[PDB]
Amino acid sequence: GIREKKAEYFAKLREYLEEYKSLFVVGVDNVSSQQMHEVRKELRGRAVVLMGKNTMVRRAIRGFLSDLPDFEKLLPFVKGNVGFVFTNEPLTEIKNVIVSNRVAAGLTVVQVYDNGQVFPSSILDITDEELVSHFVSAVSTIA
Amino acid sequence: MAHFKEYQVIGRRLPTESVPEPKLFRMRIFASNEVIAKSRYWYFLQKLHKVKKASGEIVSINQINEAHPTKVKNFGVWVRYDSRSGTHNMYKEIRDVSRVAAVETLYQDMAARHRARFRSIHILKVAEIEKTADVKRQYVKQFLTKDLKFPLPHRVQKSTKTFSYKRPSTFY
Amino acid sequence: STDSIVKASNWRLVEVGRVVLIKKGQSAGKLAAIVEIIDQKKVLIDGPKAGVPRQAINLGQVVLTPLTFALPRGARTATVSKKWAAAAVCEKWAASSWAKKIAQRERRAALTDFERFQVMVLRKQKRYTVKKALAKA
Amino acid sequence: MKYIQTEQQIEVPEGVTVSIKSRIVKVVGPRGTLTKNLKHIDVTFTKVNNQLIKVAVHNGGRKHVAALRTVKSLVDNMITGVTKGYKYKMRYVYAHFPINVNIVEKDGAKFIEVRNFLGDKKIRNVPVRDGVTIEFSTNVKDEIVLSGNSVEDVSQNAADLQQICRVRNKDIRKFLDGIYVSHKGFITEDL
Amino acid sequence: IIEPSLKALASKYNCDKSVCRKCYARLPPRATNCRKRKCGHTNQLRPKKKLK
RNA sequence: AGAACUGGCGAUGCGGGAUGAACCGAACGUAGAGUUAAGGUGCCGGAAUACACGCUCAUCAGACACCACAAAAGGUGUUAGUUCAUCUAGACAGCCGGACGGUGGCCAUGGAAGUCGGAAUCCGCUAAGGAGUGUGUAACAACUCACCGGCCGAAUGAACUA
RNA sequence: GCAGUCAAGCGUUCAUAGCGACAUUGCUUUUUGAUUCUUCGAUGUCGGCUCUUCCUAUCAUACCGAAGCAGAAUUCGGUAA
Ligand SMILES: [Zn+2]
Repeated sequence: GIREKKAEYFAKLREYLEEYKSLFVVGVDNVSSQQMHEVRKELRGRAVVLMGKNTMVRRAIRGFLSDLPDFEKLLPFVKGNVGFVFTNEPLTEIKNVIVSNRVAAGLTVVQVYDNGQVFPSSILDITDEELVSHFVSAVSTIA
Repeated sequence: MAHFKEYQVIGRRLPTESVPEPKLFRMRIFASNEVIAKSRYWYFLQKLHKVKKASGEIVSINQINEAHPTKVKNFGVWVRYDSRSGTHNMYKEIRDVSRVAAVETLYQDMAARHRARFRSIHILKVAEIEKTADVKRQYVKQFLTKDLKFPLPHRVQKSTKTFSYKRPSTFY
Repeated sequence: STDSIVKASNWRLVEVGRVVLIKKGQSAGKLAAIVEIIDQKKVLIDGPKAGVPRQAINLGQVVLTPLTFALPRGARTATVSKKWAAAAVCEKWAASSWAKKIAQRERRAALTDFERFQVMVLRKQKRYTVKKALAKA
Repeated sequence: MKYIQTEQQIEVPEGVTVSIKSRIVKVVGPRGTLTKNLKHIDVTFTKVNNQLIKVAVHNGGRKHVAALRTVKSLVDNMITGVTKGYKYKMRYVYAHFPINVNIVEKDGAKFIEVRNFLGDKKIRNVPVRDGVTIEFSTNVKDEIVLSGNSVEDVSQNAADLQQICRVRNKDIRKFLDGIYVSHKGFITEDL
Repeated sequence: IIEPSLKALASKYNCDKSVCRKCYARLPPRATNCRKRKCGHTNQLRPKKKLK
């Protein structure tokens, strides 16, 4: 029962780990039972959010290092109050769904995982101008 | 029952034309001399096989010396014993340098705490405990912590003479 | 005053590397090192240099000294020697009053009757020059 | 089983200085200074910094170890008493004869004096302990308030005042008259 | 007479107690054992009885 | 009070059991030297205030066969042990976060919205959150707890034995 | 003769305020028996009077804890001879 219910968790954790390609680790310090409910709705389109006990998660992920191994780099960010938000929709939109909406006095992004990688979500939030000015200043470096 | 040595005792039933070459049985016995050890061998064998020493013989008796008589080990000790009102199994742990050293404190401890004299105890198993923290018992775990140190407060020196011309101190 | 003052008893600790002076037995007189703690009453010691045999000993037949040197716990006799030497333990001991008084007391005890006589005569000489001093300032 | 070491911790707050020598503890803060003899317990103190002092028992059995926390506490309440201070409040409770309570003195002494208890012609006196100071609330009927640096002395002086009104030969569930401790806390830091 | 809250106050002292059944000690109301050595620290306790 | 076998006392001192017919040791010419028995070795008193591991604190401790009595039954005193269960998939404790939507759920009534009370006890979203453990309001608010989490890191709960 | 343990029952309700069956562990030596060790070439019976001392299983008196203690009166219990 108690062994059962834990095992159940690992099950659904694994399932999103295979199904969705990208991953949001969200900090939820404070944050109401109500707030979360409304990020569910706000993302009922694509994203699924999945919360759990850290020691459950570290353990479960580690046992998944045989198949699906880059999740070994997820580990250094499951600490404090955290949860996952899996998605196949793209990047920023979803992040902005998370960060922005149902903020009050919110919940935060702490690191992102996509295709065996590790942003900070500072990266993603990029001005298209550092991308602009680094193909510019180097066509100027060629000129 | 004293300063203990540990012996291999190996014995067997006497040969019959019907069964020459009867099976050999060994016990490890803790005792102080070999007369006790063979006694002890028979006491146990009689409780485990039909044999009295009148139908058997002791084939070999050999002292088993501790292999690493200065490595400190933590031993698991298993014991069966009689109380004034029944009989009990009991697991204890002992930290020491040799089985023979451990067993002797087992006997003092059974005497101190449970008032069990030697006739009343059987040693069931004695075993070095391989991995620290398979150690189960607080009063031995305490010693296993890293960079363990302690003082010995309040030192009393024994005096050689009856009078002393200074008031002593306990300072260590 | 205005700092919190707390004088704390500075006990010699039973610890790996603590050096002890053996009170009793055949190794009576010699230094050995605690290698591993056995319990509140017993320890493994080892005095390769003084030639005291690595053995489990009861703390009551030993006396803790203030000296201690770096020694990994469990260290076998060979590496106890290397370390004891590296540390210059005998050097430190010899320099102590404690070791000096033992030596003094040892030397007195070996004095011949003739020697006892000379110490008398010399003492009487020193005395003399002392009493005239202790009389001038 | 004998615990090879076992220790507790004493936070020293800003502004206070605790100094201990052969178990005689002197604690000094903004409110004043208290001392206490701890010689009757073998414990050893150790100052880590001026914020923090430790107390250990070495190689001690149960009952010894029980002494450890209690030393910590006593020393804690010395520190609290000399920073926040102690305040115990009491209430007179009487069904009929109002309990009439004043301060009186003899040889510059100071007593809490209690009159008319259950209609008694006798007068009750309780010496006011040194260090403890008595007030009477302005806006709670029948209140009485003892305060000072020493919980020990405040609390005992309150106990003395209530024990002196016990009611003898009457069912004490029906006859509930008395002076009872009604609140206890700090001088400084709200109420 | 006597406000409800002071009757309550008085009762923490006078009546919210338990009683040793061997030796009669007035004991703390949530106690498990008698504090007294004469009754063997018995754990045979009962509540002090409430008025009418 | 009365039988069985043996050994004793009686008929027998001696050494020990303080004392003592019968127990323990040992049986007896006059003595010297040595060694022991049973029993002892803080002091009375000849002989270690010897060595070693524990256990015990008694406002009625305890202290040696025969022997100079103590039981049922109890103890959250302290010791060591047993069994069952919880816990590295993170328990227990401590501090700290969350404790939500249908929804003021139907009765009933001056008003009763989780908390006078009758009868029910469902769902959603959950990592979790009772149609509600209490505090509180006139009734809502506010607080609280059950429940889930953060941190910490190896123990925890119960019943028993002697 | 005196005191416990268990707790079915009594006690409007409620085992244990006060009690307490069936059973069961004890204590005492002012009951009475059982025994026949001492004394039958002697140890002067019963009761009272007088007088001293001791025990405590406490009737009164001191201070307490319980209650089916409102008050008064009682009853249970402690330290107490
Ligand atoms: Zn009691």
